[PDB]
Amino acid sequence: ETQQKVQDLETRNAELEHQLRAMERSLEEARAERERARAEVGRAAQLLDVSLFELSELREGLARLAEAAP
Amino acid sequence: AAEREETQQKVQDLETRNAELEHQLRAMERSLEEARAERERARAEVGRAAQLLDVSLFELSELREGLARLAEAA
Amino acid sequence: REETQQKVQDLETRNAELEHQLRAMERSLEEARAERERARAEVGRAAQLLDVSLFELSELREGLARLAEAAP
Amino acid sequence: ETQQKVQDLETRNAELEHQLRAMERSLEEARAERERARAEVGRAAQLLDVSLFELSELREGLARLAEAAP
Repeated sequence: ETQQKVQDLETRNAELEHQLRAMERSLEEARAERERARAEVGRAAQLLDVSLFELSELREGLARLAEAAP
Repeated sequence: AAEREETQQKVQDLETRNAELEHQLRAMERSLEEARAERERARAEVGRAAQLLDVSLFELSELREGLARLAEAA
Repeated sequence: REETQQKVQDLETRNAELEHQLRAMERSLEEARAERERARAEVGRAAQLLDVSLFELSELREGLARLAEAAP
Repeated sequence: ETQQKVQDLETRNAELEHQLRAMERSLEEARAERERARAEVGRAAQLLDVSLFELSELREGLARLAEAAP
């Protein structure tokens, strides 16, 4: 019955090891979701980047028009 | 009299084809004036809209950049 | 008696001038209207393009909105 | 044999405990981070909502003086 103490700790362990394997899966999921979201964000930035440049050429267009003479 | 008659005519004629040619200009000119007028407006209007757009786009790049920082953040 | 045969060959001159000035002016006004029509069309093309670009930005917007709400 | 299998687990366990309160913590960090990132994202959407509407008016403005034939 301190071959019992032993028994008890062989079980604390297994459950500490069962729990930790629960947290690893949970962490791994968070990192995954994070990557996938950050990338969706970078995709918006890239899109925006391109489409803002075109919006500028358009602005420059209008300005040339406004300041032409006679 | 005999025909000096018929060129004091040829003046008063030319006098009214003139008078006329004048009344037509003072109408062309007024029409030019409303072209120039209208143009000047319309162009100012466009320029104002461009200038507005610029402010609105520079604001949009601060934003691309922010989103960019967010995506890249480690 | 020739005394105003000057005022004829005279008006022969300030008329052919006014004719020239008028068909000029009339030519100015024509290319005024042409410029106008071209400039407006350029403005309409810009507007059209803008709108297509705005419609695109709204989908982008809804996207980001969706990502914000997205609760996992 | 025994006094020693217990000596082993007193640490091996007491170690696994810290290495769990660790994850638990690094996962609370992960979550606090997701909510802060999605909020920034939502703020972008919102800025963007308001600034698009103004862009449309600019637009309609432009359309108006293209059709302004009279």
